[PDB]
Amino acid sequence: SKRALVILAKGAEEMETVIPVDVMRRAGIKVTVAGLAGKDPVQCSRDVVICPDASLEDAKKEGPYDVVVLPGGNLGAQNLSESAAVKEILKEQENRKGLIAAICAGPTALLAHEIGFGSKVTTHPLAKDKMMNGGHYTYSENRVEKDGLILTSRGPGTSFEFALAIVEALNGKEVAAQVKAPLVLK
Amino acid sequence: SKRALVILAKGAEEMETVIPVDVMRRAGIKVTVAGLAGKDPVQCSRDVVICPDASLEDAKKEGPYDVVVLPGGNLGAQNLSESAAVKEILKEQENRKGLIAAICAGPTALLAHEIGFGSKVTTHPLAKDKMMNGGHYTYSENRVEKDGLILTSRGPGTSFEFALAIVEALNGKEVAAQVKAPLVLK
Repeated sequence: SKRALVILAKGAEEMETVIPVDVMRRAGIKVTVAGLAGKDPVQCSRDVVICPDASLEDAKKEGPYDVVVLPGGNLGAQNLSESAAVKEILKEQENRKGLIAAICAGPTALLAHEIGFGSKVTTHPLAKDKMMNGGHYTYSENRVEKDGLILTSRGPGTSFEFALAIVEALNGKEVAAQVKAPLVLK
Repeated sequence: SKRALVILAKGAEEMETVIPVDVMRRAGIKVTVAGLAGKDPVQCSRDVVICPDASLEDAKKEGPYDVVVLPGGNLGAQNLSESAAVKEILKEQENRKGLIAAICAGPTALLAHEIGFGSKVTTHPLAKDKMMNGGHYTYSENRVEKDGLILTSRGPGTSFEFALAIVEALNGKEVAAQVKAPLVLK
């Protein structure tokens, strides 16, 4: 019965969007794919076009959520970083001690909105310098990093591990294992 | 300068659709996401809604393609299997000695359209019995199987390997390696 908000902006990495949405839904999580710009289709980084379930405006009214998920993609992450709406959502989630998950360049939106300073985090290797500007976080090379309520991951190739980490945090290890088996992961 | 046709039907596994599209585009392949039913958005197996680049009807007119890709998802694969349009596309691709790639339950569409009989193939473990009805193929447990112009794979967790195998077949090992590195795969 847990709920997840996935914030989808133009230029988001489509694999880092779809893998967590899919895997979370396999885990019985109620996932809302929310369009940052509105209800209209979103053109992702490699031109896959995804239709969000709702606008971020409407999705927020149906909160709170057990996890707020920020996909990567440099341009997508930048759009998340410049959004006042995202700032408010993340600050509220932080204030209520709710999980926040971000992957690849996604964690740089946490920096932009001053979220989770003092946490151990990882990012895509190419996003490290951006994330570490000011030394507000401690960097990790782990494929998935979880420091309390801040969960981060590195890239498309860590998206399954990232998604399963979210499932484990919300529904437990048993459910994560059950969901993992049919995926045919290495 | 290679070209790929990805046939997207209702109930397709969205991860097995997006990962190959994304990875192939990273490799400089011109990818066309073609909607089986038309130009309208496609509701995938876990409710991700993707807008195709064009209808399959229009996409065919812009052929031939260096690879025809069939995503999995049981209901998606069934829709592919029941389509006369898909039958024609696959038979033409086979006749011109062009690559055909299918993942998870996707290969069962090859069976339905009598494509590549005598080939070594793999599928999702749960799709094996369906695929092997009549013993027209030889089964493999390899995560990716390639027997000449028939390339198959097992599931969401083998989608990156599947995609990179397609890249290697079209653009070579060097390009595949270059595309792989930034993905942060295990």
